Amino acid sequence: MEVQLLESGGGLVQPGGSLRLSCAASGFTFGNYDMAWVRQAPGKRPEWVSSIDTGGDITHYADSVKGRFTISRDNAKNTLYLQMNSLRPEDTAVYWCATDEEYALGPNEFDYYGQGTLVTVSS
Amino acid sequence: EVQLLESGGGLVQPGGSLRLSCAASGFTFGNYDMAWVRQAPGKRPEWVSSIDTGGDITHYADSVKGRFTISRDNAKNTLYLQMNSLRPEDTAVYWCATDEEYALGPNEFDYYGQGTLVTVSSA
Amino acid sequence: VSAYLSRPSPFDLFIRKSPTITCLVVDLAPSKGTVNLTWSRASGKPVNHSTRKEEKQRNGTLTVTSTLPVGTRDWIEGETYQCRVTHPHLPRALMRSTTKTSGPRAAPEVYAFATPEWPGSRDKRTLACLIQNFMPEDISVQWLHNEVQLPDARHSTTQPRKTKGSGFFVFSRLEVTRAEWEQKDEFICRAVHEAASPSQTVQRAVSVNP
Amino acid sequence: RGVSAYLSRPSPFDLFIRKSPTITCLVVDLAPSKGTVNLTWSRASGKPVNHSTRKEEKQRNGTLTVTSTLPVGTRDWIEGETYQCRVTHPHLPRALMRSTTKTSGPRAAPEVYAFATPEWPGSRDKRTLACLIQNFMPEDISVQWLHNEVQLPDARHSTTQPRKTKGSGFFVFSRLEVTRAEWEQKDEFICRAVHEAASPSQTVQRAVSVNP
Ligand SMILES: *[C@@H]1O[C@H](CO)[C@@H](O[C@@H]2O[C@H](CO)[C@@H](O[C@@H]3O[C@H](CO[C@H]4O[C@H](CO[C@H]5O[C@H](CO)[C@@H](O)[C@H](O)[C@@H]5O)[C@@H](O)[C@H](O[C@H]5O[C@H](CO)[C@@H](O)[C@H](O)[C@@H]5O)[C@@H]4O)[C@@H](O)[C@H](O[C@H]4O[C@H](CO)[C@@H](O)[C@H](O)[C@@H]4O)[C@@H]3O)[C@H](O)[C@H]2NC(C)=O)[C@H](O)[C@H]1NC(C)=O
Ligand SMILES: *[C@@H]1O[C@H](CO)[C@@H](O[C@@H]2O[C@H](CO)[C@@H](O[C@@H]3O[C@H](CO[C@H]4O[C@H](CO[C@H]5O[C@H](CO)[C@@H](O)[C@H](O)[C@@H]5O)[C@@H](O)[C@H](O[C@H]5O[C@H](CO)[C@@H](O)[C@H](O)[C@@H]5O)[C@@H]4O)[C@@H](O)[C@H](O[C@H]4O[C@H](CO)[C@@H](O)[C@H](O)[C@@H]4O)[C@@H]3O)[C@H](O)[C@H]2NC(C)=O)[C@H](O)[C@H]1NC(C)=O
Repeated sequence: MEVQLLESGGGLVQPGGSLRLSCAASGFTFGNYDMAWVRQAPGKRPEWVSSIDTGGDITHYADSVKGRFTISRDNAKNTLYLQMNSLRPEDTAVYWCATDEEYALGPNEFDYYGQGTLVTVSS
Repeated sequence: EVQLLESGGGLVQPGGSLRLSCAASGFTFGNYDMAWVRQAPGKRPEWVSSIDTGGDITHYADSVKGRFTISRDNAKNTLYLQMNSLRPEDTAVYWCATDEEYALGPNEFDYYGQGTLVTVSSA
Repeated sequence: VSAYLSRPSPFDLFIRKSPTITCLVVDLAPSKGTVNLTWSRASGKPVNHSTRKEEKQRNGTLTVTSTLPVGTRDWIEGETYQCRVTHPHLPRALMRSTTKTSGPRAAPEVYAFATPEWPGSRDKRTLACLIQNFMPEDISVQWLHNEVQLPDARHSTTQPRKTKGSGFFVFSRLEVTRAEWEQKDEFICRAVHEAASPSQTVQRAVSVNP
Repeated sequence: RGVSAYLSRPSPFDLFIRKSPTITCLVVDLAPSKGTVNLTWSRASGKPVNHSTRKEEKQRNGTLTVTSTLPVGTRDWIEGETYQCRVTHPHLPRALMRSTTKTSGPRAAPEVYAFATPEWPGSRDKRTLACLIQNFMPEDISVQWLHNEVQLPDARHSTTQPRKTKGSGFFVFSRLEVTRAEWEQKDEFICRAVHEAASPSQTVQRAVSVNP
């Protein structure tokens, strides 16, 4: 087992737009790990975004993104998703999917990070 | 695995002499530097002396310099400490010690023996 | 495959006064058979009933954890406990043993500090406690607020490490919120260790605002 | 199988200050000397590999350690090259392989706080200096102590392993013992941290003094 996580779906969108991020998992049994998303906006300290349960019953969100983004996963396709709605200039950042051997539901210094993808929100 | 067994403690009058023997077993004694440490009642431990692998290098604490003599015999797997001109101040429990990395100076040694008691008094 | 055997914590030994030793077996590529682990003494005296726990890890590793309550006097007087591990696809049984560490004894000294305030965190502050000058390595560090011990997860404590002639040392880091210090501005760093006197504990209190 | 192998990343001091990063492959061999260990450096990209040095020494308990160090390109490492250390020995059934590349993920600059312990009974010629480096990530960091504008030997101080804070970044503690002669000479001791995300030149530092 070696953890490989590859993000996709970044790009440029106008404020008020929406975007869907797909993180593909490979090299481990995806259905055993909690998953999370982390972002870092240019020149700002990293911020934990959201996290998902193993089965999907538990969702957690930071207050800054709560009710705008919705996290989900498909365990048969080995793919984690983040659906972003009502984007603001505040949300321009690089986004990573992450996981940890012990704790992944909350903010943490996760053991594994993907490669990241960029979301630029502007006119 | 390092097993160290002290012997030779007892009761002696001021100015007397006593000889401490630490028997080594379970490892290649000829590869390790050796040292002696003591703890007097209600006082913090004090490093006493240390011996080189071959026997060429000797170190002593200032309190015991020229009064004690350390030695080792590698064919008999035995470390010795010869104490001359003993004082009441030298009443302590004595341990022989060794370490995988550093043993010449005072240190938090990896291995200690079982200890033996030396009482210097008028008796 | 690897096996480990712990010593009692000083908190278990001296505060609760019911020490326990844990034998831990970590099994990669598992489930060919069933792991059998047997507690024994070197002296041959009876061993108490042991708990046994099996948990599957996220990476597919199986861990087998067994914990034995041991006699308070027996451990202090140098008893030796052995955990012997049998499994059918293991070629020869793994044996681990444990006993009180011999050698000199030294009381910890405890110093507790409060980091300066930093932009971005004016609703929490970082508390830092230094425990040093002690030996043997075994120590338990605890944080108390309003006379009640905080959960262990609130703080993180470094592994003990040598100073080359002064004894072992450890640091403790705790994050406290504004509500907690507004409630009561006293946070207590307490160390449990064999050579501490009078009751095997030493502590120092720190406050955010002097 | 009685043998174990490990592979490092460049230290931040080598990478950003010395500016000659190096990666070290370590093979620790219990019950050794049946044959000779051959380890071959390779890349994932397939580009040439620099010449590597080798040191093999016997431990006190009779274990053999085989250490090889490879200089890596400063440009190559930062831009994500992947290096593999491949270990061959005649009593191994299959070769051991370890690989390394810069850790991915978000990055945060350290904060440094330096303290001076109170006087302690028993010595008027020594004091303990304590430095806290925290709130950074990734884990890779190098911590250094400077006095009289010159870096102290590594052995003078001891620095805790990086460990998580559950959402605030990694942290390490450093402990230094200073003698009376040194602070009488100049009462300023500087704790300096080298880290990738430190700015402006990959360094952050704080000075501490024995007597306020
Ligand atoms: C798949 O994932 C799993 C993850 O679970 C992984 O399995 C882990 O593998 C490693 C080894 O391969 C294991 O690590 C070992 O952990 C041992 C357990 O130590 C725990 O308990 C210690 C004792 O606690 C008792 O005693 C103390 C007082 O003594 C008392 O306070 C307690 O209440 C209790 O009664 C304890 O010391 C230790 O806690 C410290 O360390 C952890 C480590 O991160 C840290 O989280 C804490 O903050 C604390 O500082 C821990 O809680 C341990 O005994 C053992 O350590 C020895 O060996 C190493 C290696 O030589 C030495 O360096 C060290 O000096 C010791 O001699 C070792 O660290 C780990 O425990 C496995 N799993 C679990 C569930 O624990 C698999 O490897 C993964 N898959 C693959 C392919 O790797
Ligand atoms: C017989 O005796 C021998 C010798 O005593 C003993 O052999 C030891 O065997 C163990 C395993 O069985 C080895 O343990 C491993 O050690 C690895 C070496 O780490 C060294 O180098 C690390 C990398 O340094 C490079 O990079 C850094 C920055 O990254 C840079 O600063 C450097 O300049 C360099 O370029 C370094 O991190 C490490 O330093 C830490 O550890 C020392 C330990 O004393 C400590 O003093 C430091 O302050 C610092 O905390 C060290 O210098 C290491 O990579 C490896 O780590 C992995 O495993 C552990 C445990 O599973 C994990 O917790 C960890 O996350 C890693 O996955 C592991 O620690 C050990 O090195 C041997 N000792 C020697 C000298 O070779 C035998 O076991 C004995 N026989 C028996 C039967 O027991």
